[PDB]
Amino acid sequence: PNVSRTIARELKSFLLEYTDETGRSVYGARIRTLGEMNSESLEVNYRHLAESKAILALFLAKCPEEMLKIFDLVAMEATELHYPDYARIHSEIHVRISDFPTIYSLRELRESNLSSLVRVTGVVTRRTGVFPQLKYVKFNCLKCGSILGPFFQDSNEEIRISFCTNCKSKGPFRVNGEKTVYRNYQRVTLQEAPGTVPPGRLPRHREVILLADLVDVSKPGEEVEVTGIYKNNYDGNLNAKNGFPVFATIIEANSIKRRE
Amino acid sequence: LFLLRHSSLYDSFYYSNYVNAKLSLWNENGKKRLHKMFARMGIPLSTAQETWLYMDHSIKRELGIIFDKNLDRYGLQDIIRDGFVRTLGYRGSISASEFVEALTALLEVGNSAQKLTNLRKRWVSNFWLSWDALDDRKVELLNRGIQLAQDLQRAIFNTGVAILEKKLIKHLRIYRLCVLQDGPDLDLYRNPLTLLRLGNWLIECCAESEDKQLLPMVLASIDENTDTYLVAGLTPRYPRGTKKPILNNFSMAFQQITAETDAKVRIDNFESSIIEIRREDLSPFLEKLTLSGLL
Amino acid sequence: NTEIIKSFKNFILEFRLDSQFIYRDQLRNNILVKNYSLTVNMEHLIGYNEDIYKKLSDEPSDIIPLFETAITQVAKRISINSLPTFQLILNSNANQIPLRDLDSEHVSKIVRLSGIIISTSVLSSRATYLSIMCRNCRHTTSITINNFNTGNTVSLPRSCNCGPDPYIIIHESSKFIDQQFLKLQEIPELVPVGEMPRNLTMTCDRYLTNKVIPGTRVTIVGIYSIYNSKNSGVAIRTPYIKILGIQSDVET
Repeated sequence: PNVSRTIARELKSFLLEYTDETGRSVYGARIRTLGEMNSESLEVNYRHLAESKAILALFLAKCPEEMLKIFDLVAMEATELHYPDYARIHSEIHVRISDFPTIYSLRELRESNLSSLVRVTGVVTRRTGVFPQLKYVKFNCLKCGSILGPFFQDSNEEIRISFCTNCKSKGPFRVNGEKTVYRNYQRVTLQEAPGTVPPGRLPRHREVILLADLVDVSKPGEEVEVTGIYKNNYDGNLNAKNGFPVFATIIEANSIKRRE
Repeated sequence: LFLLRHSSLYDSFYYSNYVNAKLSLWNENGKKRLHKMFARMGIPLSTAQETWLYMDHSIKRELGIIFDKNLDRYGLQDIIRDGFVRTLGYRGSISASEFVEALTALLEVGNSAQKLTNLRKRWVSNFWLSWDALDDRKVELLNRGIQLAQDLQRAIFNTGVAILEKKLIKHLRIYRLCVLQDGPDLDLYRNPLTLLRLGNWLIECCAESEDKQLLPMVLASIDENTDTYLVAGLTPRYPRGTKKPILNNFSMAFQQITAETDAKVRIDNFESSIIEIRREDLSPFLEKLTLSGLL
Repeated sequence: NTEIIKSFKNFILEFRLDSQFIYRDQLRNNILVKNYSLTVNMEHLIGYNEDIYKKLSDEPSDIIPLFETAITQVAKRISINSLPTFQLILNSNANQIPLRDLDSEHVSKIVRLSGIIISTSVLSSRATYLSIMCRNCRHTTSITINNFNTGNTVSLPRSCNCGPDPYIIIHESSKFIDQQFLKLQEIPELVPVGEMPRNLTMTCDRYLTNKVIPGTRVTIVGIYSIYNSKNSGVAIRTPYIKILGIQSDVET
């Protein structure tokens, strides 16, 4: 919406003017721990935000796919008043929302938990290698120039952005290997913990995507606690099943905690 | 800084003196402040450990500019001086200070009583190894020197930390004392141009900008082979901000004691402020230093 | 593209240390033996000029095939018919990047590293200069490829209308080179306490084939590049190192 500019100025006071326990604002002493580890990750608790403003706590569970972009874009200009020469080191920060107790073990996932912040524990089974992703679709149009401006296909979607009327008509486009920003990628599946199984039933799998900071944080055999989101991945969802329009569901991860 | 042109940026900020004297890098509480500089300066921590040839064109262009906007807050403003640079064509630049380190480090490395003089012929024969390198024809002899210099001030910095955690300093009423008896690589410290390297790292460390006192140090290292105990008297300094020039007393007041008991001492140096002494003679000698104090 | 040849053509002719100058004596003694290469030490580039290495460090895939044609215009100032395109082999020593930390930032950048070679492959053929004729028009041409970015980056055109891709490769007038396809494993003294040792696959050009036996300790200077075959994900590429210059040790 266009109400976002009212949101940008009014959560910025909860990065600077939120203090607790006789001074030492915990998100003024947090950005100084960025830089000296140089790690583009702000830790943000959920209890430290929900007690102040109950409006934005609702707007995390409603639609965090458009909420976290604005919560990242102003997160740059919080550091910029501390480290003014930080445009050239990753130029980007994404955020690390803490505990929100929604789902108990694994199997409470209905329609009513779609596209919402879910927290879930489990056990890592197996994991693939580390690969690069595109993140910046840059065309190879023959009629226009081969720089053509930055366009975004950054999802599990693989957008069908056709090149029509580029310079004089629809120029045929491909992808090159030039000047785009790749990022990491690693799929790791996860199954149910053997301590909290109901009697008789087999454990269930689920696929989890990690992205761009949290690769090589797992090891097979760990009690991992994922706080991702929950979406509806297309691109080959039961290709031999068109009489049953049945969609594939992948958790995109937003944080990883170890056993506690 | 020490050896900018032939090492990285980050590896010069460790093994310095006027950065270590103002940020106290031997502990852990100061090493967090060092990365806190490179955040403000706009230098990543991958670039800042690449060697100084392979840094970008638009960073060595802007080193004279970033060193004056962000260097004020940590007190380091006595960093930029004026120095000399001798380029021999297509080879590359070597300053003046970065040449005298490669000659103080080519004078001890890189080569009973008759075990002593077999060492002194290893120093006299080492003297011609710098006499040739001073010229402009042999540069393959100089670049042996620089890579023999960084492994000198990496072995000093790992000893000078191990003193300032255990705190082996006696804080006596006249001077300060330290006696080193055990540790790694104690073979290096038989050369008088190696004790004065470490002792110069301790004087600018504790006798710092922070006023505690102003007292001389007395060092004493040790090896095996009849327990030589190379002691060396040092001097105090000011933190560069020059009225008292006398600044030494360890020639006179020391000389009276060696003609009092003459208990196994030899004065065998160009300088009168460094001797050897046997191991059984260390304890009754030091008590006499506190008596008849001339300072 | 333009005049960056002349900024490199003066580097081979005029670089000179104290008395005897190297790149006109390494280019002449590698023609009489019929060796057809050159070895550039990479510290001597940035001592002579910094603006050249600024271009080479940023975008290396488009400039090293411009230096390969800047050599073959100099070897015709010495020999005076068949002089092929020369090959550029370079070596340096800045700082080793360990094999475990190769992020997504080092795509198309000069990177050196180290390790142990597991296996090799059988040689192959890649085309450099081929001759095309159309089936209906019979209009001859000649495509000369010199850049190397493994599947397809330069292909046949679509018209000289005529049909979809009317072009035929003629096998009677061309030139070919070799490829080697190694594999490289990290050194086990950078121990993976809870991991297995990873590996990468390299390529080699015409004059680095059959140089190294499996089981050695090498240091490899190359371009960390990417290729997109399907030979398991969405928009996923795969990494590989295009070797230009293998500085092995003494083989022992």
